[PDB]
Amino acid sequence: NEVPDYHEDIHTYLREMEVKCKPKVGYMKKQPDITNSMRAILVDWLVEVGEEYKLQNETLHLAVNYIDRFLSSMSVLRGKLQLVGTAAMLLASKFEEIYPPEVAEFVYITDDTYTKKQVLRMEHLVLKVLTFDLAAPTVNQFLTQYFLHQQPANCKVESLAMFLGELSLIDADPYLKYLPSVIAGAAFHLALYTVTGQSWPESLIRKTGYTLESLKPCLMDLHQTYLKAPQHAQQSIREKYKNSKYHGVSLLNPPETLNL
Amino acid sequence: MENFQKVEKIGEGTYGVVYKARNKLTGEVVALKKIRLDTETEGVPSTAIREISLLKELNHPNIVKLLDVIHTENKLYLVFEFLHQDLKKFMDASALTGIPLPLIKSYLFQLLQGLAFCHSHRVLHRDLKPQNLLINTEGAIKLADFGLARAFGVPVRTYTHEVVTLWYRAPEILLGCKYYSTAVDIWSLGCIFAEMVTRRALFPGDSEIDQLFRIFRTLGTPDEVVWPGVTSMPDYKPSFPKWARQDFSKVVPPLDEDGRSLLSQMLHYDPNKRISAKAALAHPFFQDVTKPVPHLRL
Ligand SMILES: O=C1N=c2ccc3ncsc3c2=C1CNc1ccc(S(=O)(=O)Nc2ccccn2)cc1
Repeated sequence: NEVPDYHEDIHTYLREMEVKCKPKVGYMKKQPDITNSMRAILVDWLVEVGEEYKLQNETLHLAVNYIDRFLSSMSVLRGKLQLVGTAAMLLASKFEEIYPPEVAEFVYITDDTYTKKQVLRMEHLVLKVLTFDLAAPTVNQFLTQYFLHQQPANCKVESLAMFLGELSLIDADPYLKYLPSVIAGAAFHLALYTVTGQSWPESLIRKTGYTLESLKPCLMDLHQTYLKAPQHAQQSIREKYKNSKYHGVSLLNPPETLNL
Repeated sequence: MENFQKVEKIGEGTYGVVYKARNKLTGEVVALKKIRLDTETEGVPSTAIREISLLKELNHPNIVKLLDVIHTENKLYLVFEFLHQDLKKFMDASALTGIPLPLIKSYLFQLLQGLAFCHSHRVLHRDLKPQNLLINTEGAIKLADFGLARAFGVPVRTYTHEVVTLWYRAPEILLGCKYYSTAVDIWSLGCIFAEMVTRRALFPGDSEIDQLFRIFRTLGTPDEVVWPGVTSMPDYKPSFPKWARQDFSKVVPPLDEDGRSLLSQMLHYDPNKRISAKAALAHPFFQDVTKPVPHLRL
């Protein structure tokens, strides 16, 4: 880390791992009792939990992976979707945070609709279903790798790309069909364009093999998501990124066209 | 869990007790990591979640293998490949006679390979120390105990309350740096490397400050020139004594040039210029490396 040596290896590896630790593109369809919308409401709620407990954005991206992964093979009734979500968050925390919140805290933030006993059992069930493979590559990770390729670093472009990638977590509707390395590529260029009129850098095209053209589809989707962002049913993420910690980038007016 | 027969306790633990067990059906000897679980009322531990998860991704001849994970009601057992003893015990037996340089080289070599594998798979060990390194009678040494291990897909924030061992802790962590880096692991091997050579612990500090001062006293007190940013770091102080760097031929006399060379690059102050596992493996110090067998007492 913080040394150019393994950066290339690590990238190549996360690329392999994202294919393996990826969910079922169309699992929501085969899920009898839950819908994208219920999910979007769930992820948004997790976003708030993250803020409330000052958790990392990685901890949020992971939990989302755990959830999608779980739902890709387990039928869940809406009445339990939150218990699943809570445990997933609990796990992501134990894995990524320096010191996760106590179980009691996760039972609390759910308005005691669930027992501490339930949380702990759902945790085991998730661990069993996920077969302990929790170290999943996130969009947040790929941005990190791409950020080294800036010239120089623009802490506003980053906060924006983070904002866009964090927005994708919400709508499974169009996003489950893109690999994190792709969503990240989209989020990066789109941010780079808005803030500095610059595009997907040649260094990255070579490092990722992705051409601006190849990111076009996801890009179109993300740009479109960026545009309607203010009128979305879920707003927790936008409220999060107008803060001065992220340079209120959620307030930057998106381009109207991308000229692609 | 019924097909296993416990033989003896081979290691205490705050994370869990380790037993040498035997598979009653296959004959395979294994090491069982038993986890409290029933207690804590906080579900599955983090060290367990991280050790299992990260280790399942690391398949290398120099990293102890995780064979299985048996989780149930109140008991969670980690099944690991077993090895005769750790390096701490070995260094002790070797006190009088000492470890031959060809074996020290062999061991360093393999360690750097196992570690290089961890790092290129975005895993930081963070707790490299003699008792966490295992060896067998055929000349193999392996990284073990990935409890404090961390995946660094994104930089790993440093604990406020120090967890890692003290004697092998890198100076960055002592000076209060924000993130860890693969560098902290190389520093540890660097310390282990000297210890094998001198038969003595390189920086045996009593406290965090005593630890920092022993490092300076030997490698000289760092400055802005040697390590840009030092003076600015959180726990750095201007009142720190200004010691001078000592000649490595007085720190580790039994080592040749390539030896003193590698060791100095492994104990390089600024963690951006400290040699990487990957790079060390290509150091001339290893041009004649072999795989000697050690002489181990039961
Ligand atoms: O063989 C092992 N496989 C392991 C996998 C994971 C792990 N995590 C922590 S320790 C450990 C593993 C071991 C331990 N092996 C080992 C074998 C013998 C010795 S020793 O003979 O040097 N010391 C002993 C022996 C008996 C009682 C106390 N200490 C030390 C470690």
